Amino acid sequence: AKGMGVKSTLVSGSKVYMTTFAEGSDARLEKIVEGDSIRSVNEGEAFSAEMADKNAGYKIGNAKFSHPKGYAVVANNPLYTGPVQQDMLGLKETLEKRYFGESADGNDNICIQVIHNILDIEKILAEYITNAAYAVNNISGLDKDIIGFGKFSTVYTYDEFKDPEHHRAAFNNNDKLINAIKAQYDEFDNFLDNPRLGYFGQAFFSKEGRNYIINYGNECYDILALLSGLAHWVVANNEEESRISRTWLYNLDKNLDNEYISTLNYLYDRITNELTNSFSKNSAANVNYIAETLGINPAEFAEQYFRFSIMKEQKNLGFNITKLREVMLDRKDVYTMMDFVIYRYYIEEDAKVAAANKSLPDNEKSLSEKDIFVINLRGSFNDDQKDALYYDEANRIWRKLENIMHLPRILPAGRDVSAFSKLMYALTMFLDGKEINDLLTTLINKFDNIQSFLKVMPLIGVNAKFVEEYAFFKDSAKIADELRLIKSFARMGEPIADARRAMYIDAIRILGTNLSYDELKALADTFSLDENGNKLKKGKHGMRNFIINNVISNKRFHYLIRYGDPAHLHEIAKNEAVVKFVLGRIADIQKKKNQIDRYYETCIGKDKGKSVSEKVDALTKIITGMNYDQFDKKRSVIEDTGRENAEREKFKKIISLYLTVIYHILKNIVNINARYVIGFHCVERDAQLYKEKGYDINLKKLEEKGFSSVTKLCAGIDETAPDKRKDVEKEMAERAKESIDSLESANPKLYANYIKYSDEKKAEEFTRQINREKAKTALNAYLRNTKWNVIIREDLLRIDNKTCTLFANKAVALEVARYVHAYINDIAEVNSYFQLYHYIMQRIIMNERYEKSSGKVSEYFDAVNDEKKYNDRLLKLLCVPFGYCIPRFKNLSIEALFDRNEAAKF
RNA sequence: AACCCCUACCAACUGGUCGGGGUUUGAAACCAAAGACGACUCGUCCCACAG
Ligand SMILES: [Mg+2]
Repeated sequence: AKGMGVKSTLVSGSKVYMTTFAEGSDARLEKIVEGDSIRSVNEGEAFSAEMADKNAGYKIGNAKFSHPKGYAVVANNPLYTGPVQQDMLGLKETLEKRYFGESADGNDNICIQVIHNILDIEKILAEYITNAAYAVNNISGLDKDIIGFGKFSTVYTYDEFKDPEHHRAAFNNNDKLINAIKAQYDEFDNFLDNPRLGYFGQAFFSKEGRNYIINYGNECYDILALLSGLAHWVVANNEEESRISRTWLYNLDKNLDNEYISTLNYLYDRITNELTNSFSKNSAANVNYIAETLGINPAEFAEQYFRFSIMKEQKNLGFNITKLREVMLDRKDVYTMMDFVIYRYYIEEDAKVAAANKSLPDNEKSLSEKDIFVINLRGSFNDDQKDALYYDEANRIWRKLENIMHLPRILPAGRDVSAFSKLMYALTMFLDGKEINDLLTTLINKFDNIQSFLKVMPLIGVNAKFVEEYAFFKDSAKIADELRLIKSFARMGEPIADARRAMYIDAIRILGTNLSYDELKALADTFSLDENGNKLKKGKHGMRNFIINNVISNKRFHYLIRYGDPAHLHEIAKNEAVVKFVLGRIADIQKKKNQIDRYYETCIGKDKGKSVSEKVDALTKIITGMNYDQFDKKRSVIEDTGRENAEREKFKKIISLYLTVIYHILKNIVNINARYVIGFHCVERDAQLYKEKGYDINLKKLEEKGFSSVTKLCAGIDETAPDKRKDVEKEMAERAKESIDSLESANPKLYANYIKYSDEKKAEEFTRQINREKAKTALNAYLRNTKWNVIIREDLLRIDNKTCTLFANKAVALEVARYVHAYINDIAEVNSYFQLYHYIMQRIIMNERYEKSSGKVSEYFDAVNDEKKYNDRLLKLLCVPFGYCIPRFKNLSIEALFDRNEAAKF
């Protein structure tokens, strides 16, 4: 009933406190239910709350914009089942004891929602931190993992790390530890001398004058130690605590050092000073037109900037926030001016008719017309009609008629910004634009939900408070505001302008080349050195500028270089099967000139009559035939007076399409691998939770025994022992006989007709009763269902713990994204990125565990070898560690339920 | 869309039917914010320019 305005809570003490739409400085608690009560805390009759059917439902109704639109009746009642609504994992008590400690004696269900939001934060952070760690390990080029567990962390400063001999007291006088620190310092010294640091120029380089100069080693060591500490914190589930605890990200203010704090403050101050200089200088690009279109004085309309474009916030006299705005779909009609003029229209209803004159009467304006439009748009029922409200709103804002043609310190410094937000910004310094947007949006939404729940808790009678270890979440509103601010400018410049010979060789490699390394070095030197060894004069750098503007300065190429190898990606792009699938997938978006037609016109020519399939085939032929020798022989493209301009633009478009295809492939692979990364993170988290719960599970041997330990624990009684098999069978047979004898007391009395005792429904239901008795011993609401319990017990008897451990270890290291180049050309047919990723993973596991495996797993390996496609049974056997959660097990093992965006195809 | 919980009718109940609910299940409640998703034209990669 979200469309009618129902965001009600369920359990709070012994009453049902039905909440409503928050974030409006009003309507925090609408209805309160105790027994058969219908009393309302607030006034106004937002929605009806009469008890439907008087047994297990509350009939909700509304007056306008929230009609059921047909035969429908809304009903819900939490207290009908008796006790509080237990979580399906059966760990809400442990979660409340961990995060809240002495909660409201378990008689609440908003604390568990806050804890689930925290867990979602942890999942998304672990995913993106693993991605950033893999990117740093790939760009570093070293075989040794410099970010994973075992390397340096935020415990030692740069002075102690550089000179471990004079700081022997800090390392507990351990000679092995001192030797390890010396080895790590040697690796760090080799890391600074790596010319590939320009890829992470936002974190390891500083902009000053005209070139980029590497900052001091202090900041670089601080950033690397912060990344390593994040990597240690996201893996703090197998080990309880050795040096970095689980609350490290929350106690950073007490765990980090002044050096790391100063590094984060320096980064934040640098980016904020750049933003301030930009807002002071480049304002004339828009204020010159705004002064004529909805503008009186240059100091008046400029106040909206630095808060609208650089902050994406409102912070007006009302209570609406970034999540309570209207996208407006760019008015569905240049773009920069029209977006600001329309934003300036409905913003006056929050300052001109605000509480300065509206607080005296009930409402001066039409009850906050912005919030009223939000409520009218809140009718999520039949969302295919929400776009009609934008059309009606566009016909209402026509009174503007202004779209004819179309200084002080605003942002905080590094001191009044949380270390959490500064570390999130430093982490986004290692991610792409899409990844940054997704991560920051998820974090903003989760923190906003957390702060809303924390504001609702005291009014519904919940006095739960966070422990000292998790008291960081008390500032969730400030955290969300800082994250919104950071997201507003976290995508301003990925690469640097100081590209080197290494980057030139990488650009030549990704464009296709078979020359030796010495020949590549010579060709890269020819970009800046003449035929006599001197640097080229000004104006003779045409080829180098072209390569820069086409390859190195491309965000897609940056994403490709962070997660992949240029030669490997070039070998990937030579396969016509996958390229035709990617190009064919772009042609399917035309249902929403065409993109394929534009690509064919800009890359191949203005030929007509060619069908879509022929255009895709031609684009595949010109993309698979990509080679740098095409641009080398035509190096005369440096002339840009107008003759070779057509060929230059054609080459630009071809390179753009090539990089776009490879970027799509790699991004899909990474997004699919991140799902199983999050899955194994959840497996480890729930393992630790069930260990803290009081059950029998070995967190030390969950690696050797396979990650299916949680699945075996939640399945119930373990029957994986030959001596215990007969005992368990006899006990379950006795239980089934007792249940059959005791069933004859109710509507299942009809069992007296389905009995023949030879092989009929009698013995059939006897076996099914044995199965459900085995199922009732489960420890969670998922595996308590007899169907899923039987499926899990069948999957457990044929499990391969070594194969599961290998799959878990390879899912975190992105070995699929590493070895895709070696197994992409061994596929019979590519149907989707899901099947591609899983075939590559199974091929890697086979290459590692073919001669060592046996039993049914060898049959699945042989089937994969013969059929040249992924095996669904082998996949669902690898998802057994996910067996404790049935939705996750079904989403990560079934292709039709994996992707939510591709659900329309299935 | 998978899963879970519901009043009415059947149904070992590991089946279903009209409908509702789930931020307390899965990337995963409303509005927004991302993503699938590549573009179009006007402050982001236009070269009047930049090693
Ligand atoms: Mg959730």
